[PDB]
Order: sequence, then structure tokens, then C-alpha cells
Amino acid sequence: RHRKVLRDNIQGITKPAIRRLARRGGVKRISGLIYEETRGVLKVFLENVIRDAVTYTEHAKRKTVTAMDVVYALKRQGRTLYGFGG
Amino acid sequence: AKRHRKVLRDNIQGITKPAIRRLARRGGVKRISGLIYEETRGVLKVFLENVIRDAVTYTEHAKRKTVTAMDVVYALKRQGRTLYGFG
Amino acid sequence: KPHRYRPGTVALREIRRYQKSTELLIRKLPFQRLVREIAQDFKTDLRFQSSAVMALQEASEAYLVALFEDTNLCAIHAKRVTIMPKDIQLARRIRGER
Amino acid sequence: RYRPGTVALREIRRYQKSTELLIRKLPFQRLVREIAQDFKTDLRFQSSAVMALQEASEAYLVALFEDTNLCAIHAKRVTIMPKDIQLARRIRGER
Amino acid sequence: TRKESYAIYVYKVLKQVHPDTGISSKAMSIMNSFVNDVFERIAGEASRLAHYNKRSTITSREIQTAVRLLLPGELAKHAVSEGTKAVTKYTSA
Amino acid sequence: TRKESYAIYVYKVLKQVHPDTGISSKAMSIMNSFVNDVFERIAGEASRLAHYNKRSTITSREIQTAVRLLLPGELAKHAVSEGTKAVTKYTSA
Amino acid sequence: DLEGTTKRFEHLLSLSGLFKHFIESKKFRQVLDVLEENQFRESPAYVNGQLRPYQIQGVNWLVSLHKNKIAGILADEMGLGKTLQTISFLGYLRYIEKIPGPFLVIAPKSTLNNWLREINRWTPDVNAFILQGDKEERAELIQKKLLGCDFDVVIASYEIIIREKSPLKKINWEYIIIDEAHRIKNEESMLSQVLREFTSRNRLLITGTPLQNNLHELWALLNFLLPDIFSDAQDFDDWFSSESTEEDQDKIVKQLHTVLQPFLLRRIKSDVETSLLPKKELNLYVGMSSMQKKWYKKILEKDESKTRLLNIMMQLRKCCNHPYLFKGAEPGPPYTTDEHLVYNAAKLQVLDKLLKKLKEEGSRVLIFSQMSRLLDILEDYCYFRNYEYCRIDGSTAHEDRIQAIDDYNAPDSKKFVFLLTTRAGGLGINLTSADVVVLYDSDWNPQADLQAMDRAHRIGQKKQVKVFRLVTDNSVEEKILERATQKLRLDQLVIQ
Amino acid sequence: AKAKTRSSRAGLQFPVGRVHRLLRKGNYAERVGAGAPVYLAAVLEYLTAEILELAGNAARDNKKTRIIPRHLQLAVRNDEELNKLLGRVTIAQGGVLPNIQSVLLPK
Amino acid sequence: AKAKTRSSRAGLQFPVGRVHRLLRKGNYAERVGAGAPVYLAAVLEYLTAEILELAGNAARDNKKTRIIPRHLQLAVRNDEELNKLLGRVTIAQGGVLPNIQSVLLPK
DNA sequence: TCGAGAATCCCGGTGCCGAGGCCGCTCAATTGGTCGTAGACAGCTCTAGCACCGCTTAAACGCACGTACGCGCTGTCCCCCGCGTTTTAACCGCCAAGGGGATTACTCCCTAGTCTCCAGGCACGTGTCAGATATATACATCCGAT
DNA sequence: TCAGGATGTATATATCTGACACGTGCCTGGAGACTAGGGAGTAATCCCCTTGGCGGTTAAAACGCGGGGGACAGCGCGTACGTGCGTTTAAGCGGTGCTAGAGCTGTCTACGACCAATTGAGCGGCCTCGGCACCGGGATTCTCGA
Ligand SMILES: Nc1ncnc2c1ncn2[C@@H]1O[C@H](COP(=O)(O)OP(=O)(O)O)[C@@H](O)[C@H]1O
Repeated sequence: RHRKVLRDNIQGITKPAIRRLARRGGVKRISGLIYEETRGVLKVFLENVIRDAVTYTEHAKRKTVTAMDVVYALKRQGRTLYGFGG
Repeated sequence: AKRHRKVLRDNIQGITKPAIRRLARRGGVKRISGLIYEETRGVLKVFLENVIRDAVTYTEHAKRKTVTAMDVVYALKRQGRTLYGFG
Repeated sequence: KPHRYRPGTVALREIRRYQKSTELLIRKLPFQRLVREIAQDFKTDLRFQSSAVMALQEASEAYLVALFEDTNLCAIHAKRVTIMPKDIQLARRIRGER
Repeated sequence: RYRPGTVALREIRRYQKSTELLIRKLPFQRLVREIAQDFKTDLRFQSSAVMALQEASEAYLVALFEDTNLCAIHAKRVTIMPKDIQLARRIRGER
Repeated sequence: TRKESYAIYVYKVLKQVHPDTGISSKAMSIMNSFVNDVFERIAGEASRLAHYNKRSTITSREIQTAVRLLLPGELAKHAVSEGTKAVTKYTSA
Repeated sequence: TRKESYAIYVYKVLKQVHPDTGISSKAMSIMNSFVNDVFERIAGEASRLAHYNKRSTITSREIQTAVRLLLPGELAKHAVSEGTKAVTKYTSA
Repeated sequence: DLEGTTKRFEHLLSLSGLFKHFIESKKFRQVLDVLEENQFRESPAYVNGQLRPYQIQGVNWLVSLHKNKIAGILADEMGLGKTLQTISFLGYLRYIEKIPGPFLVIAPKSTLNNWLREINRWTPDVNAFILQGDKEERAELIQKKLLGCDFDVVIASYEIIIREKSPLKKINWEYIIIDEAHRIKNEESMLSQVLREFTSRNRLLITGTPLQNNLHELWALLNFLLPDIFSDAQDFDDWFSSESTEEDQDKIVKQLHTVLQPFLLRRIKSDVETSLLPKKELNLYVGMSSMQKKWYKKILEKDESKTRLLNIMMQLRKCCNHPYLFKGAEPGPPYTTDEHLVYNAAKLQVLDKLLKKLKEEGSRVLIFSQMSRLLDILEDYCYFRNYEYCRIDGSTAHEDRIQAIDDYNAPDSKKFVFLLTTRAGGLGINLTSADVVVLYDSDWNPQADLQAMDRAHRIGQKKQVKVFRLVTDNSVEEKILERATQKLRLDQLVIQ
Repeated sequence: AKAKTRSSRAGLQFPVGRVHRLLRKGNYAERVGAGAPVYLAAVLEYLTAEILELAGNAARDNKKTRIIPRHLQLAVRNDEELNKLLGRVTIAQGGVLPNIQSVLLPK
Repeated sequence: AKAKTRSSRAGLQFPVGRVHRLLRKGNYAERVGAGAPVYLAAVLEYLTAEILELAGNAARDNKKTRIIPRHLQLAVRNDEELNKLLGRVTIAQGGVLPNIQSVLLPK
């Protein structure tokens, strides 16, 4: 219930993290312009699924985004996730 | 002798080379190779085979012997290709 | 000399003429025989209402048009203008189908 | 020193064999709270909500890079670019 | 022989938007199939949304949430406005 | 407080497939979610398959057609075989 | 418009008063109560030649219908000159009444060249076209010449008249003469719907025979003669109760000796005679071989077979004809040309016996079938017996249909048999050089067989004609044959 | 004691009684509300009017007075948010809206 | 009268009364049959036994007794038809099966 | 660097057939009135989320090399386009049967309810061994040269 | 072509820990017994799909040929990611409060279900008249050459 307003918000997703995440995908020779683009497309994905999860949270008149709300947002989004109940 | 029905150009070959030619012109492509045609007949045969299997399942459930248009609509909707106009 | 066009002018004129149109594009009786041939295997002696064959033809026409449009995007990514089998199978390897 | 291209294949063989969660949990926490501040204010979260959301986004982005690698090797290269990572999510049905 | 359809209502909405434009028959069938689709999406989503809270009935708050959740962006704002306007005018009478 | 979880049935099937292999709790949770997903797919498809025929009850033939329609190819034949075997043993005894 | 309507109704009632049976009990009852209170036997030489006295007899029947302003049906036999009676009636409106046009005749495409030969051969002073050609060339044949009004007689086809209904509404017709009119045996055909959209003064009609299947066919022929008289479907079938199919008291058919005679003129073979020789007909009831006895049970009782059972009367028709049409009754590859082929068809066993008796006599035969695939079996069997032949059939050609006839009608032609199908080649061909003609199966139209029986039995036939019908014992065909036998006495005993 | 349709109490065209009966008999939940069919009828009003108004403008473009499936195709997929709704659905007799890739036409 | 469960009449391990109650109270249709919960119990038996048998083989392959979600991941996406069923779902803590493209690694 | 020449769009005219109107009926909406019972609100409890702070150390970052891959440029074939001429198969019409899919309509049996006892499985405490770190033994594989 | 480090694999002692079993309370699964509706199953009516053939028309399809612009190997070269190494630095673990609010129970009504009268909106059937499709013809205009 406090606010430690810390800057440098989105690009805490660092480039060695994103490069490991690409090496799992099977890639070899990453360019230098992948990074800002991949932060953009991750933000787009996360926007959509959090919008739906907070809609499901707000409907049942609560304040805590649970895990089941996120599973339902992913369920109707197209991509089901097993492992977290439901 | 020649008294048999074995001498006939088979049935996927009715999808002629200019038909796929026109069908790619609507898609907006300028220059087409010579090996598109057989692969496209393969792709169409795969797609129709899945859809017509789902349609014959929906018919054979209801104890009919004739495929309706609502049948094909339900198959294409279940697969994720919903078709407006015939429902 | 007679009057010919450059290679490619007729192609763009055809593209304009079919994107402006709305007709049904691969013919009817060969497609009829293809549907009967493709469904003889799953169960013998079915019958087809003609609106069902029209529905199946319109759906396959729309699908195959969207596939060629995606293949054209992939070919123009490869710095060419011709489409090939390589990108007509990449464009549905990348789709989720193969 | 190694030849440039050996350590990369060793990292491919390492990170495809493990299963750990791969980007760090506290900056992802701050990213989710920063990006969910906009819709409703001052919410709560469980821990398992942030874990679910991280695991989903990670698997999404891994599959995206695999498809981008195919779409890069199609143009006869070995380097991914912005062009093919936006071709892939154009041709997927997302753009 | 009796078949029900959303035909005459689409014609009424056409004639209170465009006072002179007509609709064909194929387009009438295509928009009948459209409104069947959108009805089935919204009602099927509100079903499972009411199931997720162990709540038996389906009410206007469920349709509220489902239309906010199902159709995108700037369109949801106007749809919510139209729905609440109709519900207030209905309960006033 | 009461929570139903499919866990002991999965453990019984595990003890009669591999009689010595154990399972962690994360895998048990993930397979709980698997059977709920597959159950909801088959039941939700058989419901609309019964709605298309203007028939009110859901029956064995609906589940027959749904599990034939839903899970792909060669895997459907053995599932149909298991289902008919169980139903005939149930009605016979 | 009621000027001839008075002349038509009074000439209906100018004969025996059975016409009052329905006219009193029908707008068309309005003009009834308005009116209820109220030759040339010299062979006229405006034609270029002679007219036979029976031809004079028909022409006088036409001007009978002309002066009294009513229509008719000329349903005589071919070879008697239906064309020459028709042409001389037109010159009556050029040399006696002198009405120079217009005229429209409609015929099948195969006969159109024979008309304009026959016009100038007898009335050379007639200006007449044959409207042929494509969408380019027909425009000059309309705009430059038909719109130029420089014609008397227009000779069209059955199918160009469907494409060209719009430039022919501009001309009001004095005559419409429809030849070979089995096309309007349906009332709901596309051609008949176009015909009522025209305008006419007179409406003639020339066919070979009347109805083949039902009474319902014949009134639709007469509905488009004079629609003011009938215009009714309920009132013609129910008044007659469909061919007296319930009692055979043969007193309702006395009414056919009152109704048909003001409109019909059909004449018998005994006029000249045409072939100058009467003919015979036999039925050869043959059994089934043991192989095709299985296939009759493989279809119904559902027993190697693996057969689709879509058309019952057609799948079983192949079994009654020949087993090897089912493509699975054949022994597997490699395919052998062998005598077990004819062993499994009882008809071929007789046919092997029948051709041996007639090879000595040299009686060259004509063989008909309803299926071209069964001619393909006889295509190989005549080689396997080393018999020369030709095959005129559908999908051969048009130019091939000229030559192989001229092979068979050539003197000392060494061709043993000659193959044809039934409804294909009735186009006025000459095959009188053959003396015997056999069939293979029955047909739902008995006159389609009977018109095919006069392939060789026409003018120029000198030897005796025998007809042998291969009938399968206790099978599908003995139902079809008796149903075909039932329809044959029908139009026989109405007319004769 | 004289009837009044509750499609008119809300001031709509779509039938509230029909959508209430259909949402009941289509076994969506065990009990159905009172404001729920009214809310659905309103959102169907708005969506149908919106797609059909864009269709009317696209039909008026081509000097027509009667609308065609071609006009509904150009009404949907030339829009953005309505394209986002109807992205997965094909339309009969629709065709493709015109486009040619820019580095393909000659210069 | 001694109560005998009908998971034993059909001879199954999955419950039949539970799936009957859940199928009823999840408002799928308005009436249910008697053979439907038995049939669903049988097909859930078959699917669970099949995926768990492949996971058991893949666990014994890495010389481990107790199974991991990684082993479920390998057993799911190493088959073909069971990959075709679950092709759109992800899995928690699962990872990716090893493959490198062919013309990338040196030779 | 502006002329020839073919393609396309824009003008009239006919004509035809489907979209808009009206009419009758009939059956789902609508009204009015009980009647059980979901959900609405109030209140209490206890739990998991939030904010601190300190300590350790993997991990990110910013710097320098340095080679290898992206990219423009160059011939060089060679395969697909554009147009002209046969040729064939769609596309209508037509024959002649027959047959499977929709409406009443009527009478069994299947399933849902309802009350009633017992046992199944779920939560909650104990109390043991498979997985993991760890860690020093020996172990198989790319990298300047020759 | 062979020695040289830095990698990946048996390998055995050595802890924590979490899965597996055992033993207790209570919630729902079921046995059963009566009722009522739904759906099966015969039984007429009629109308669109099927087979195996005729006939004609006429745009599409098939083929062929010359030729030209695109795909495609080589080839040079110049930045630009890869690798490694010091140097910060912030994530991670481990305690320690502290309280917002998730969740559960208790009454107790507003409100849907359900029912029978009743009666106006909507659905088939009819006609009918302009909106659009089509056809010469004419003007414009885009693409091919100097
Ligand atoms: N008096 C006659 N003298 C010579 N030939 C005649 C005479 N009358 C008719 N014909 C011949 O009869 C032929 C007419 O054939 P027709 O029986 O009318 O054919 P269709 O029956 O097909 O109309 C003409 O070619 C003509 O030569």
C-alpha cells in the first residue's frame, strides 16, 4: 500500500534475457534491432491477456487478480495453459 | 481391346491449370512457377478431405443419407472457418 | 511488327479484373465430381443437396485465395516475384497446419 | 578463444535441455504491475497469477522465435531481423 | 413450414438508418446468419461467465461483462452505452 | 473447503499401468487440468450436437459421435472400442 | 378477336353434338350463350410435278381445316411424303389465295437441308432461308436479311428457336409448322413455354406418331394447337379417366371416335404399300446363366459382390443383360478374349447359335441396344468370331455417320453385322439392304422400339423382315416387356 | 388491461420476447434475468445498425440503391474494429478487397 | 440391498456417479441418458492411460522413477496424434524438445 | 523525347424478375396471480499479500578486438509469359422411372424427483526414501599446425 | 597428419524433502418406488436427387512457339555481432511485522418459474413495377513504340 515509483519500466526485460529466450527457440545469429521490437510485441501480448484477466476479476467484485482469472483469459484468448487449476 | 473404363484422366485433374491460375490472380500474384499446380491439388485434397469427413459424421449421426448445406456449415464452423450466407 | 505487350502487363490487368469481380471461380461440374470422389471413401452411396456442394466450393475457394495471398507475401519477402513450392509450404508450416 | 559459432550451439544445447523459467521474476513483476496500473488502479495479485502469466508469455515468445528462425532461413540467411519477426506475426493472423 | 428469422427487424433498422436504400435477399440471409452468430457468442460466453462464480441465474451484469469482454476496443464503449440506455428506459416504465 | 480433484483415479490408473512408477504433485495437478479440459470439450460438443437435431436428451450415441468427431484419427477407434466395451458390460450385468 | 371464335365454335358444333358435353359445363361460357340461340382432285400443277391421289386426299383435309379456320395434326407414316403435302398447302396460299407470308417451320437439325432441297424441287418460286451459324453470323441473317423482310419461309431448329425468341416476337405469324413434334409431348418443356409467347394466325403440327406413354401427352399437343378449346388439365384426364384403365368396357373410347377425327389424319401402311411386304415379330425367351443368377441375389438379398444399389431397375437391368458390365464379374488382369465371356450370358449363347443359322443364309442383321457399353462387348465378340461390321452410335461423329452407312449399303459389302442404339440414329437413314433386324432388350417406350423396327422395313425393302427380341426368363425384363406390351394395343386400338 | 410489447418499452426494433424465449430454451443457464434480454436486444440493434450503415455508404459509392454481399464485404473488411470482430468468418459471394503489392507494379 | 458402485459394474477406475452429477449440473442438455456417463468414464480411462503410459516410458528412459512435467511434455509432443489433439495448449514447466535446423550447424 | 492503338468506362436505350407491398390466420407474447428460494447484505475471522531491511554473489554492462556474413554488383542461362490455332468438355435440354426426407398421431418405457440410510473420499496429522548438491576421481571433443 | 586444454559423463558418500501410506470424521451415490413425457415407430404425400443414355452450342482448355526478363551462382568488401574480461549492481534469500480483504455463515425478502385466459404481431401466399443487367457507340485513356 505504498508507492516506490521507480523509472526505467519496460526494458527491465534485458537483452541477455531476451537472447537466452531466443537461444531456446533455436536461433543462431541475432541482429541488434530484435530487442526493442520484441519488447513491443511482448507488451502487446501482455496488454491483451491482462485486460481480459482484470475484466474477469472486476466482474466478481474483488480486488485480487487470482490465478484462475489468468487461466480464463488465456483460455478464451486461444491458448490454454495446464498446470494451475481448472 | 479397349472395352474398359481404366483409360481416363483422374478426377483431381479436373481442377485445371488456368483455374488455379485465375484463383491466384485474385490473390494478387504476378508470376507463377510451374510446380504450384500439383502441390495445390495436394493442398485442396487435404482440406476437402477433412471438411467432408466432418460433414459425413454430422450426417451419419442424424440417420440421414443425404448431406445438407447446414451440415457443411456446422463442419466449417467447428473447424474454425465460419461461413455466412447459408445458415 | 504486330502489337504485343511487355511480359507482365496482362498479369496486372488480370489481377484488377478478378479482384474487381465477385464470381465463382473454379468450375462446377469438375468440382462436383471431386467432392463425390473424395467422399466415396468415407461412406458409400451418399447424396448431396446442390446447395451443400455450392457451400463446399465457396469455402474452399476462399481458403485457397487466402493461401495464395500469404504465399505472395512470403515470396516478396524472399526478394523475388515468382511463387514456388518452398513458400507455399512455409506459409502453412507457419500457420499451424504442417 | 573459440570460433564464432561454437558457444552459440553450446548455448542452444543447454537451454533446450533445461526447463527452468527463464526471465527474471522481479522485473517481470514490475512490468505486469506497471502495465496493469492503467486498467484499474491499486489491485492485488497472487504469486501464482504472476507465475502463470510469466510462463504463458515465455512460451508464446519462444514459439514466436522458432517461427521467426524458419522465416529467416527461408530468405537464405542465418540472421533474424525485424522484417521476418513482423512477417511471422503478419502471416500468423495477428497483425 | 413455420420458420422464424430476424428478417423484418433488420429491414426496420435499415429503413430507420437509410430512408431509401434497399436490401437484397442474399444480404438478408447473410445478416440473419450474422445476428444468430453474435447472439450465440454473447450468450454462450455469459453462460460460462456465470458458471465461473457459482451463480445460477444470468442477469444484465453478466451480459454487461460479456459484451465488454467479447467485442473490441472503441466498439464496446458504444455497445455498453446502448445497453444501459435501454435497461434504464425499460425499468423506468 | 471440500475440493474434488480426480487425483486418486489418476493414481490408480498409474498403478495399473506402471506398477512401480510414482508421480509428483505438479504432474498430478497438470493431469487433473487435462481431464477437465477433455471432459469439457466432449460434453460441450455433444450438447450442441444434440441441439442441432432438436432432441432434448443427451445420450450414448451423442457421446459416440462427439468422441469420434473430436479426437483425431487413429486414436478415436480405440476410444470407441473402450466405450462400447464398457457400455455392453454395464447393460449385460 | 371473336371473328373466328364464332367460326370455330359453330364449326365444332357443325358435327356430332358430343362437343356440347363440356362447352356447356366449362369468360369461355360468355360467348357460348351469345351463339347458342343461333375438292381439288386434279393434282394441281402449281407444284412442279405430280401429286399422288392419297397425297391429294391429305391436302384437301388441310384446306378443310384452313377454310373453317381450325388447326390439325398430320400424323402419317414416313416415306409417304408428309413434306410434299405440306409444301403444296403453302403454294395454295401463293397460287390460289396468294398470301405471300410469313411462314415459320421448325424441324430437327438433321433434316433441315432436306427441306430446302424439297421446296425448290416442287415450288421453286419460294424465298426461304436455313438459319444457321454462330452469334456473329446469325446477326446478318437477322438484321441484314430477316429484318429486310425479303423471305417467305424460315426454317429453324429446335434449339436455335430457344436462343432466338426475341427477334421473332416482332413478326406476327400466319403459320407455325412444327415437324417431328415429339418435343411438345411435355407441357412443361422449355420449348413449349417459348412457343406460347409468340403470336400466330394458324398453328399446324406434323409428327410421326401420337402419344407413347400416357393420354396426358396428347392433349398438350392439342393444347398448343387450339388452347381456346381445352386450356385444362383436370377436365381432360378426369373426363376420360386415363385411357379406360379400369374396366375395358370400350364404350368411353367411342368418344375418341368423336373427338379426334376433326383434328387428326393418320394413314396405314396399306396405302401403297411402302415396303410392299408385311413383316413378323418373335419373342425369344431365354434363361439366366448360373453366374448372373448369383448377381441377382448379390443385389437384392445383399450377399465378392461389393455393389452399389442406387438405381434398382438399372443395376438389375445390367444383371439381366450381361454380367460383365459390373466390372467385377470379369476375371482379373490379364484380360482374356475367351469363350467363358459368352458362357455367362444366356443371350450370347443363343446369339452364337443364331448367327450360325443366318451365316448360311447370308441374312445381314441390325442389332440395337439401350446401352453403348454393351455394344463394346459385342465390339470384341464379332472380332473373336471374325465378323466384319461398322458401329454408328452417339459420340462417334457426324461425318462418320455418312460413310459407314455407305459401306453397308454398298453392293457386295462383306460386313456380317452392324451395330446401333435405339434412340440415336432415327434421322431418316437408309438401311433397307439388311433383311433381318434383332434387338437386345425391352424399352419403356414401345414406339421407340417400333420406330426402330422400320429401319430396314421401308420403301426399297425386297426380302422378308424378322424381329427377334431377347427376353430374359422370369426377371426384370418380363415386367418391362408386358408394360411395353400394354402400351402397344393402346394407340393401336384407339386409331385403327 | 391492454397489452404493450416490451420491445417498445425500451424503444427497440429487435424482439425482447423472442430473445427471452430463445435464451431460455437454448439452455444457457438454469434461471434467466429480466434485464438480460433487453440488454442483448440493444447490443444487437447497435451492431446490426453499424454494419448496415457502412454497407449503405459502400452501396451508395457504386451508384446503387440495393445492397449486395460484395457491399457487405467492403463494409466489413475495409473497417478496422469490425474487421477485428469478423476476422475468422468468410462471406459468400464476397471476393477480396483490391490490393496489389507495392514493389510488384512496374515503374 | 447392498450398495454396489457402478464404477465396478462397467469395471472402470474413473468414477461414474461423479461424472454423472457433473454432467447434469453443468447444464449441457436438459435430460441425460444412462449410458453417457459410463461412456465418458471409459474414454477418460483410455486417454489418461495412454498419455500416462508414454510419460512412464519417457521417465524410465532418463533413469528416473518419479515423473516430471518435462516427461509429460516429451510424451505429448513426441507422439503425433496426441500432439494433434493437444497442439494448441501449452504446459507448465515443460520446455522444448531438442531440435536444431539442418543447414545451421557446421559440417 | 509525343504519337498509334487497344482497353476501359460512360453514355444512352429495352425488358424482366425479384423486392416490396397487402391479406388472412393462428399461436406465441402479454397480463394477472401465487409461490418457493437464490442472492443481497451484515458481520466475523484468519491468511496471504505488501512493505520493509540486510547480506551475498550471479548476472548485466561497457569496453576492446576481429572475422564472417549481409549485401550490392555482374554475367548467364532458361523457364514462364503472350498470342495464335485446334479440340473438347462444360452447359443446357430431355427421357423415364423411383425413392428418401418432411408432418400428424398414438402409445409404451425412461428419466427426474423424493425420502432414506451407509460408505467414499477428502482433509489432517504422522513418519520414511528418491532426488540433488557436492565434489573430487577419470572422460570425450573443438582448435593453432602440419 | 598429433599434443592441448576445456568441455560433458560414470561415480560414490552425503543430506533434506516431499511423496506414499495409515488412520479418522461426514457428504453424496445409490436402491427403490411411483409418475409422466419424449421419442420410437408405423403410415400416408410429394418433390428433389440419381443412372445411362441422346442432341446441340460455344467458350474454355490444350498445345505450340519466340523470346526476354527473372532466379541464381560467384565475387568483393565493409560493417557488425560474437567472444572475452573487468566492474558495477541489483536480483535473490531470509526474516519481520501489519493489515486488506477473501471467504464463510445467517436471515429474509425481491423476484423468476409456473400456470391459465386472451388476442395482436408475424408468417405464408398473392400481385406488380422499377432496379439492374445487358447492348451498341462513343469518348477517354493507358501502354507500346520514336
Ligand atoms: N408423287 C411423288 N413422286 C415422287 N416422289 C414423291 C412423291 N410424293 C412424295 N415423294 C417423295 O417423298 C419424300 C418425302 O418424304 P417424307 O415422307 O415427307 O419424309 P418425312 O416423313 O421425314 O417428312 C420426298 O423426298 C419425295 O421425293
